[PDB]
Amino acid sequence: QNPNAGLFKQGYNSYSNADGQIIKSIAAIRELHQMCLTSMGPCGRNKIIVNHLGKIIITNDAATMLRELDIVHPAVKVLVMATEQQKIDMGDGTNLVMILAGELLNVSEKLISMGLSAVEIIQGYNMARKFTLKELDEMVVGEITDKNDKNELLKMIKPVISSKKYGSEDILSELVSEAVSHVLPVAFNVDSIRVVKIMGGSLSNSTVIKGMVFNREPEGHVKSLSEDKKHKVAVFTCPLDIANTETKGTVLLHNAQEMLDFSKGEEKQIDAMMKEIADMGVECIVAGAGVGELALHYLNRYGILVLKVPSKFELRRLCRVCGATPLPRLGAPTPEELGLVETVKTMEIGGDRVTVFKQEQGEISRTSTIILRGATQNNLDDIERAIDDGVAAVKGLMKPSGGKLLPGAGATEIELISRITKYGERTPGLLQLAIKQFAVAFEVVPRTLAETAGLDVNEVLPNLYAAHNDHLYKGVDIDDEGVKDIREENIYDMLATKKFAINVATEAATTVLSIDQIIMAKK
Amino acid sequence: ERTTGRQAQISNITAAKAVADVIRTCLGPKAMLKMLLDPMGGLVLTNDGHAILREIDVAHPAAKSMLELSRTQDEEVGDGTTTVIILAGEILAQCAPYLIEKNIHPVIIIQALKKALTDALEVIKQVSKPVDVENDAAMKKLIQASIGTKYVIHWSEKMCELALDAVKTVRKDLGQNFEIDIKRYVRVEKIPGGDVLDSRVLKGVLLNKDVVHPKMSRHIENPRVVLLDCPLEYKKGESQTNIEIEKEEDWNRILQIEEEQVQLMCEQILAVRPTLVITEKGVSDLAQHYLLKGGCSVLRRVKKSDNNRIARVTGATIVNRVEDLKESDVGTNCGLFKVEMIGDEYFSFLDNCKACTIMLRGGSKDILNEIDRNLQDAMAVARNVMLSPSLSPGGGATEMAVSVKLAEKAKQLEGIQQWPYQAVADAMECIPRTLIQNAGGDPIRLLSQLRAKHAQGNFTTGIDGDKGKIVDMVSYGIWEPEVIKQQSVKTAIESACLLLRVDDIVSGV
Amino acid sequence: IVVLKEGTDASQGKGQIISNINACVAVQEALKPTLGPLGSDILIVTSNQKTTISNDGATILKLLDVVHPAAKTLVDISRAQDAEVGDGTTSVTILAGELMKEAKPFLEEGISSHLIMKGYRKAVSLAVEKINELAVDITSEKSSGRELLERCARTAMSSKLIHNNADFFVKMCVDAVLSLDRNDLDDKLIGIKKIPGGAMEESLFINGVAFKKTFSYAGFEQQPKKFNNPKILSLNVELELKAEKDNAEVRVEHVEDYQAIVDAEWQLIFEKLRQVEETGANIVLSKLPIGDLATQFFADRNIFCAGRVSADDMNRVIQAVGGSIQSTTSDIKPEHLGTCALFEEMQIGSERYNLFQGCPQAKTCTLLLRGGAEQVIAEVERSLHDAIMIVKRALQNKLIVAGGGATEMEVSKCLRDYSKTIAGKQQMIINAFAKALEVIPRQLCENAGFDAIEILNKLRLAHSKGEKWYGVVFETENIGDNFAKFVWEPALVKINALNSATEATNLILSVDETITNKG
Ligand SMILES: Nc1ncnc2c1ncn2[C@@H]1O[C@H](COP(=O)(O)OP(=O)(O)O)[C@@H](O)[C@H]1O
Ligand SMILES: Nc1ncnc2c1ncn2[C@@H]1O[C@H](COP(=O)(O)OP(=O)(O)O)[C@@H](O)[C@H]1O
Ligand SMILES: Nc1ncnc2c1ncn2[C@@H]1O[C@H](COP(=O)(O)OP(=O)(O)O)[C@@H](O)[C@H]1O
Ligand code: BEF
Ligand code: BEF
Ligand code: BEF
Ligand SMILES: [Mg+2]
Ligand SMILES: [Mg+2]
Ligand SMILES: [Mg+2]
Repeated sequence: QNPNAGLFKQGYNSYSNADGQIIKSIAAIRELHQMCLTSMGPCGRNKIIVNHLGKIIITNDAATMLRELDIVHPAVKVLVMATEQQKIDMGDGTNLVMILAGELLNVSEKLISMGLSAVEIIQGYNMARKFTLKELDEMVVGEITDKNDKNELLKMIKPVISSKKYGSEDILSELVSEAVSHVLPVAFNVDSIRVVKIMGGSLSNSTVIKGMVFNREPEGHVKSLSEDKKHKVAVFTCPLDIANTETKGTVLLHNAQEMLDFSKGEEKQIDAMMKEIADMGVECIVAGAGVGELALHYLNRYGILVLKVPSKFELRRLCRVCGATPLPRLGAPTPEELGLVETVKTMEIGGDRVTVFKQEQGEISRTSTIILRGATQNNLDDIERAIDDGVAAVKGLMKPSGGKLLPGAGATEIELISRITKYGERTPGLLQLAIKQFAVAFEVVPRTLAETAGLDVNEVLPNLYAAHNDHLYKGVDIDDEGVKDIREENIYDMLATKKFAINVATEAATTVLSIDQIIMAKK
Repeated sequence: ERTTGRQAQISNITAAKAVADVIRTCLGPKAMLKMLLDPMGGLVLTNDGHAILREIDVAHPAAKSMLELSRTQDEEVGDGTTTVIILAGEILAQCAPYLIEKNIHPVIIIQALKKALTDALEVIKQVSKPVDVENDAAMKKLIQASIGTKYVIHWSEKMCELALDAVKTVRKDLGQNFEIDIKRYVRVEKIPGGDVLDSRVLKGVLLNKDVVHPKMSRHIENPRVVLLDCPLEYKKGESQTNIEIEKEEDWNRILQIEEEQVQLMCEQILAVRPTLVITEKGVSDLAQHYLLKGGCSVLRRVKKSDNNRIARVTGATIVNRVEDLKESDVGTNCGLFKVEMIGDEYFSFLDNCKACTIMLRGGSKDILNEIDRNLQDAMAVARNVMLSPSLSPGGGATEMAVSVKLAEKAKQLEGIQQWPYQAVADAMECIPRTLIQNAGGDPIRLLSQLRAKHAQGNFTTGIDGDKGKIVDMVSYGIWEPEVIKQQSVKTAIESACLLLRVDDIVSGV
Repeated sequence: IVVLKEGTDASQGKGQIISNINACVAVQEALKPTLGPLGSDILIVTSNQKTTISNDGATILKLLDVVHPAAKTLVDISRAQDAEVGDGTTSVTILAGELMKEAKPFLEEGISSHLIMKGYRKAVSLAVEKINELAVDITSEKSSGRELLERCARTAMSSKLIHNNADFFVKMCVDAVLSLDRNDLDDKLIGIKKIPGGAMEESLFINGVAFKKTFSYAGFEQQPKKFNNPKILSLNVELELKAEKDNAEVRVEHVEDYQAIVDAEWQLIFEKLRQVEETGANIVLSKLPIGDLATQFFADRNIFCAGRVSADDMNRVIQAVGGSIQSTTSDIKPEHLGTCALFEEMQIGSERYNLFQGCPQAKTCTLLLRGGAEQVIAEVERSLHDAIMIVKRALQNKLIVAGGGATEMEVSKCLRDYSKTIAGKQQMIINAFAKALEVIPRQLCENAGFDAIEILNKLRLAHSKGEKWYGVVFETENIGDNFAKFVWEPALVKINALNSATEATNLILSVDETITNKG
């Protein structure tokens, strides 16, 4: 009975904002917000996401959950995008971008209710944002002396590891700050900290080697080298065998002589190529390329420990352990191209054999490995996610004064509430509203930390407030009585991170408000 | 299947909030018409809230509870239908945050809302002024108020007239409260055509039933009315009445008897010397004849409701058995008995040149239903005042007063118990806002000014509809029955309080 | 009208955590019977159709498929246990589960999980140190070098189908952990072989190495099938005329060249062939073929051979006769070859088995297993790997604890006593873990029939009231000193167990929302 008009396209779905769409979207976002609102903080919980190909995953991190889910709401995909910015362009703070970007849009509808224009709320929010970055540049309490002194590193990575893997917060950050120093010179690349893991025992057995460990075996009878300093090593892009011709290349034979002779002929020609290099002192050659049969045979005689490592990304990070250099052809291993290794033996870890490549002092390495032991593969993975979170935050404290740092535990956030509102009822006009809201928004970081801590938020929140109006160290007592003090534990979110986040969350949350109509299509 | 937790709560709130969302553009003087399509066939082109929500089946339980709110409210006062829905929503919605965001238990938010309601109700009676339920001019400019915002406004004055001229007509004080049964004593009658003004409130009834026999009086000057239950034909025995005849000339005997009893019956009626005999049941052709020469016109088949209204504008009390037909059962106090033929359709009138019959005329059978409903709203707010001579500052003024006196108090209460209380205040404000919006003016702007002007400068200051500027009520006036402001806030806060008691929803009988 | 996930289930709430616990309990209760000396056994016929019967809790939990995220961790920690240790696999889960069980009361009463997680965290730390604290290190402290490996491979070989033929296998087990260099215990050398038929103990311990009989060529049956000190040539490649693989093109325009190139082929082989003869060998093995002509040759001159030997075999062959693989026939020097004490070609279980027995210079043995069904031989090989692997980790750590519930029961004591000093939330949680450990002694009694209640309760008195090694007298159902009774297991088990078990337990207590994607 009911007609239908103005249609000539194909079978889409247009959600005009003049149909209360902005809120339909706030809803969709509101839903995935609650998922992240309980993952943040040391008191955060994990979620087991089960892959669309069927794989288990457990992670405290936010940018990862979202990644592994099949999001579909356009207004939501936008905030999942911002959680990508954070993980790529910072590795840390991924969780805080969500909670804010969402909370922004939450206290955003309160305004839309009154009558505040879209464009008015946008403007007021940006005005409040730029203003918010300023204070952070000066709300900054200490700043690490850029000391890079191993112990100074542990003061930074420890608060990042807690609230991701809180419990082994130190056994971890210590375990990484030790991997980073082994590669940091004396007057950064994240790749130089390859991480391995294997089922067995618990984390108490986790280690830090001055080089990577490999799974495959040494190939020749050359099992494992000696325990006397220095070992000349030669890497190869080319495979150990008589090269061939990219255009065909078949052996021809006109007379029996050719044959009878070709047989043993190539036999020694291989010995030749092998010999000569074994001679230059080499004794361990890592083969990124294949390895011929006769080839290894002769080398077997020359006690040359081999190690097929086709991983061109592993082989390259390997050379930066010993000092050697990858050699495209075969035969001219200049005494310069070669490198030195202190240890290159085979240890059984958790029951299975693996080949190592470390050093105990001499010949420093620019690629260390963190060997994590664990029992549950699942958990063991979320740990390697934390190791990355820390490393990412270290590579970020570099060159352009990344040391800067402000109070963690939301202590900073509470201050930021008042401080942004300062600008609030200070700016004339109706923008004053949105600017004040933008401030309320920052109450999620504290409140949730308390909420996740089983603390009656209605108590910790006012407490932490009046306790902020010299002493802007007072944060949320994760564990008790009212609040606690940041300083009381040397815990704080560095500026570079928490600042870039606020900027990404404000973009995400703002673009969502700029859309005043949506169009979809059948999939 | 199941949905416990905030999960439940949320969907309930959103559900309820959505209910509002639909008719929010139907509250205000510029309110639009929601032409709805009923399953049975026809349509509903009304903007009268309850009449819309009725024609929309909903799913979510809360949306069902929220929808029936408009009904119970349309049962107390005839007006304030759309308003209760919008308020009932905004209340739940304004609690949403402190409900979960501020983790306040539903018991506490309820303990406060029930408290904030009473205080809020005070502020209503506090700003309400009484009125002369008898002053025709006041009643008119009162009824007129709740006729705006409806298609029937282009004859506003003409409407309040037919409204009062009918409220008062069926009224009957009685004291040993005032009883006004608009329902059973003001049968309306929508007749297609003519002009709107061409409609009057006949003090009597109007039946289209013609006369039982051709040569019968088309109109008795001062007729003697006789109303009766029982039919006018040969009755039969309520037992196993079976006749056996073998006695030849006995067939004629019994077959005659029938004529004989019809005679008797005509006698008993004719006795009290009647001119008009209206029965609810039939009229034997024979009985017609003996009532013809008996000197009276007859009307067969008339509804109980139709008949008992006749017996109030003819005095003629209705009587069953005729051998008991008293003479007190007269037909005194009854003007003419016109039988105007309205466009190929005969009617019959009974005006006197306790119960009237409002006869509406417009421009379609369709357009009339707009009027009828619109009228009902008028005729109901008239009744309200008749039973509560108190009025409230219209233009959403009252709504804003309660917003402040509550807002103030809430802010000065201290304790978690404050947030829910605060919300009731913040909530209330939505009506002057929906008004200002459906006006076109700037909500954030006008409200801040209305609210401020309210905070000190008088409380009878609401927003003007077609204008969009804040005006003082007293000024151009648009007070509404205080009763409406009661219910609207009574049940709205209740609704909210019910749905907030839900923390789980389940499916299966 | 819009959506946010496309019909893909995902539960949350407090119940979510409880679901997961119970879920794990299932997979747990499943293995509870396979525990203790008198432990029940399972028979799984996977959707595969392969029928198996075993007790290696790992092997059972591997055949159960299991897809529940939560409950699937019990499958993981059981696998690791069969790695970093090799035994106890059955128990790591019983406990891991049991803890999650004892966490229910709190989680239900309305307590934070982060608090229960902390509580258990300390509980383990303390319990772990306590084991280290009791890890009776010895060497000649009235224990001897062999009686440690025996006494430990024994108790652990108990409760397995291989039990009533204990002595036979423990003497066999230890002998094979010693067969390899005690400086680098590599399982991959003890290479096992299974032979259809025979008594589940008519199994043979080869001193040198034993392998299949890949000998797939004509001209065999000649070549002696037995030598005392033969000159083993652990060669790596080929020995066929036309070559088994690889080629080139021979183009000739002269009739004579044709017949010429032919005579060359032949001589080309024969030479390399005599090149082997020249090494003066009696046994010629190769991971590649030994063609009809080839094997025919050696057959003529009483030289034995076998082509296409199992790759992982030649490596055990080397380690036995002390040879050293050789790829070409040219530079074949004599320190390359090898020699055993005795070689023979058996007809064990209707299957010919070339075996180089007797090799006082070996670093790798091989052992053939027997049984009346491909399920029992299979269970032996797994019942024995659980032992060999425990002997091995008892050399590297002469630290031992008396199980049979004792170690478990005692670690409860100190843990329960400690909780007194704490009081409050942490008290109950840490005191819970203490009780939760009682599952091993508890279950161990129910499985066998002993009065689980009384024997447990009677143990708690005496054990806490002194006797730090009181467990359960498998014999006269009653408590007793399991250290005195010689029920030893390396501490390396229990320590890994409680570490890794708890891991699972808090990994689960940490999850509040499980989002399963569909597709
Ligand atoms: N030790 C702690 N005590 C109180 N707050 C902490 C602690 N460690 C980190 N946090 C808080 O963790 C919050 C960020 O949550 P997290 O789960 O680390 O997500 P991300 O770091 O990815 O944003 C920061 O606001 C910081 O204040
Ligand atoms: N003339 C008007 N100018 C401004 N407000 C009006 C006017 N007429 C009705 N109102 C207000 O709007 C509401 C009545 O609107 P209406 O559309 O009639 O809803 P309902 O169905 O509840 O009567 C009341 O708050 C009344 O105060
Ligand atoms: N001889 C025994 N007497 C008492 N307890 C024993 C004895 N043998 C093994 N146990 C105990 O039985 C449990 C081992 O169960 P078992 O069925 O062997 O599975 P797993 O060893 O894989 O856990 C441990 O508590 C161990 O100490
Ligand atoms: F989850 Be975040 F990256 F610490
Ligand atoms: F618009 Be209402 F019902 F009078
Ligand atoms: F079942 Be266990 F590995 F002894
Ligand atoms: Mg972090
Ligand atoms: Mg009205
Ligand atoms: Mg065992």
